[PDB]
Amino acid sequence: SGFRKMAFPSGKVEGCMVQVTCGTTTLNGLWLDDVVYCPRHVICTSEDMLNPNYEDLLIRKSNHNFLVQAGNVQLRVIGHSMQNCVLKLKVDTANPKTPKYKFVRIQPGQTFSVLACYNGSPSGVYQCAMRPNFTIKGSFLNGSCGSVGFNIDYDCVSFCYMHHMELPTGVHAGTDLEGNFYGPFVDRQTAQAAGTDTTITVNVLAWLYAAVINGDRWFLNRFTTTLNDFNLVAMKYNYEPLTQDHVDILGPLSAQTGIAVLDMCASLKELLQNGMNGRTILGSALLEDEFTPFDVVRQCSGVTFQ
Amino acid sequence: SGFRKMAFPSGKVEGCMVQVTCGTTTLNGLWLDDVVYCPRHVICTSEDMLNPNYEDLLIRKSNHNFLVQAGNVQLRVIGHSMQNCVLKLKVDTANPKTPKYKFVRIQPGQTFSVLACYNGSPSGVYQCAMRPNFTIKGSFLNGSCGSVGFNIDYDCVSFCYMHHMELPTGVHAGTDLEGNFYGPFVDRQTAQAAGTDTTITVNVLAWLYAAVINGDRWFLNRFTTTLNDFNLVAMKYNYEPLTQDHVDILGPLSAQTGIAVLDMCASLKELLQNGMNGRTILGSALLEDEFTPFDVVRQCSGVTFQ
Ligand SMILES: *[C@@H](Cl)C(=O)N(c1cncc(Cl)c1)c1cccc(-c2cc(Cl)cc3cn(C)nc23)c1
Ligand SMILES: *[C@@H](Cl)C(=O)N(c1cncc(Cl)c1)c1cccc(-c2cc(Cl)cc3cn(C)nc23)c1
Repeated sequence: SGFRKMAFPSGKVEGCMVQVTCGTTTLNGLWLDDVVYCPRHVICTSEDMLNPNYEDLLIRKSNHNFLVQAGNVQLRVIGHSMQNCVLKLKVDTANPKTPKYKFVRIQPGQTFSVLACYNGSPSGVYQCAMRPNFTIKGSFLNGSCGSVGFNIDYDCVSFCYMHHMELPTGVHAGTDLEGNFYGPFVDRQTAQAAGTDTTITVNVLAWLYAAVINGDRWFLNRFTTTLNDFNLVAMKYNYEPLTQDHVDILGPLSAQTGIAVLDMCASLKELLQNGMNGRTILGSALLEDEFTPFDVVRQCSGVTFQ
Repeated sequence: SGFRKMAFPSGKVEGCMVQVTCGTTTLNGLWLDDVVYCPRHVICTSEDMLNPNYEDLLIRKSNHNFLVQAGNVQLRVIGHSMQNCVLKLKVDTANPKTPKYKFVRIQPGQTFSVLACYNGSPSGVYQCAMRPNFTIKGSFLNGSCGSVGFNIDYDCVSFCYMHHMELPTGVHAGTDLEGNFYGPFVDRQTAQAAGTDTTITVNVLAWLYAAVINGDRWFLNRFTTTLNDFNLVAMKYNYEPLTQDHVDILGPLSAQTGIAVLDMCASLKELLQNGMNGRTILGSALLEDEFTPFDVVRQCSGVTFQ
């Protein structure tokens, strides 16, 4: 037992991280087969980055303007192209460490692991969620752009995120691996800002089930509620609506604990109206919304990856 | 910016994990050079595990009683011996993926990453602290014994922990890699139990500095306090004492923020006496004590590992 914010083993991804330099800008790239993926703002300078035309900027570059270093071994760039907000740098060597992989785009409310990197060297790993407003609450310093987020499903790495920027509030924004931003953010200096977030309701319920599975039960009650009457309270407290699909997805956790989904909603209702009154759940004094029903089943049942 | 519970990249350790089977018991082992390290209770059965004599049990075993699987490749055991509570299984192949490494024993209050494993396959990675009572609050299911905890310093893996058991309260206990338990726990079925824990004071202060570095300042005040008068309050709330050495170690974080160490103690004093009153710090409504001063400098400054 126990319940922790768990990331996927990062090794398969560590073997893909490289350093990409163009002019005075150094950042991280992802090396799969014979292509290195990196944020296209690598080709911009400080004054470029104000209001740039990336097609103009890129036609002025050459293969030899991109230094790629894979460890202490230089990769030779033999072609380059832009796809949306990422650069694709064709190199003369296929990455011998290429895992089986897919490029997938996730939904707000879904989680993923982040391998933070600087100068192509992995620094740390942690677990994030895509917020309903398409930001993530990460940990990123200057030079971390190009770090990726991913999930692992048996032996296959599903890359979902490439880091691009930090917004004024300290939250982070980036793209999927086809270079399409998550949310209404651009790789130009504007006054862009996050926008109002909500709490991921289905995830809080999943975590409440994790808590029961791990022996925290003080928040349970004999009450129940209808889906509609719960949603009227959820809206009040800036929680997103709960759908029948969410109820179905919470099915297995319901059956394992014997607490009907709508009963746990009644428990959440009372937590929202009363607060926690000195007590904690799974070592938290807040309702945690960055674990999916999948994450809870995985951690509380023990699936591995190979 | 941002601040997350960050683990070290786990790849160097993933390449050392193997499966060890003896009789009907399967668990994880650590394969470095030509030795596989695993918990010695692998040789026990259910009724053995009540009150066992491990020297007796081990002299009755043979090399061929230990099946070691490194992925889908069987390793041949050519020798075995016991060191304290671990087994050392000499195999006929040196692990080609052996990193530079050290076996180190950590102090309560220090942190480390855990690579949870089942059947020799890595499952997830997360960050723990050694509690003052020599337990850790982990996430471990049946079959995870033999998973290890570690830190990385440039390119060298310092292994500090091998998982052995879960105590009745849901917390976890194990050994260093020489097989000496952390704390007063034994690998026999007794009624052993955790014992009273305290909060790691120097770590809370480190995390308060992390918060200031990341823009949370509402808890700051103009007050100050003496070391002795702070410690009188710390004891009341079950915090461990703060020493001049802790003050010296908080030096760099003090200088970076311009908040004298003793001033931040005055801030903590008031948080302890008043609570947080609806507010949060770094996304927590509790005072977090599982980040060291080292961890904060690392994350808020950006060191990598290669
Ligand atoms: C890589 Cl060069 C990099 O990591 N960052 C960065 C990312 N996350 C946090 C922090 Cl503090 C820095 C980075 C550095 C310089 C500029 C930018 C950047 C990126 C975009 Cl997409 C837009 C934009 C607009 N401005 C002024 N800077 C931007 C990111
Ligand atoms: C490996 Cl066999 C294993 O992972 N565990 C285990 C570890 N952590 C959590 C859980 Cl729920 C299980 C394990 C399985 C069976 C027995 C033991 C064990 C270990 C020790 Cl050191 C002592 C002891 C006493 N008893 C009754 N079981 C014990 C651990």
